[PDB]
Amino acid sequence: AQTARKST
Amino acid sequence: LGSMVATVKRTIRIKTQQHILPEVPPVENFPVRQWSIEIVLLDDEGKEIPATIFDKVIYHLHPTFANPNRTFTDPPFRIEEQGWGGFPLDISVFLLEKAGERKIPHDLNFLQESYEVEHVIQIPLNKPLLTEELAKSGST
Repeated sequence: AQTARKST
Repeated sequence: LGSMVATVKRTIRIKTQQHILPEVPPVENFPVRQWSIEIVLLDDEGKEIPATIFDKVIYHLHPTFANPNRTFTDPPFRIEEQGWGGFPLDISVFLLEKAGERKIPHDLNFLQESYEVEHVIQIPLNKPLLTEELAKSGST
């Protein structure tokens, strides 16, 4: 996953 | 305040939903999810109404997406995509009658199955057709 995030 | 005096404020609500697609192989053990974003306007009572004050919305997606700038012209400007990671994004909303672009900061994330975020934007009162449309959602 719920906290899965991509780098910007 | 100067020129900013000749505006009204409206609240728009960004609505996001997402769910895992099990038929899609995880990327590095991260599930791929289908997600959607739509935009509605709120009236003076807080009721959702079509955001007809925009003639265009452009979602500026993470550059890991093919052609990440996605244009929609009809309310509720619903975009649907697939992905494995959340990300901050800018949503450009273009007011009727070339009254101006507003960039609305959104965060696309997987913390809830669905979540809503409200943003206040300032809208000018010098374009007759936009001013008429604004009357639908509150005082002008």
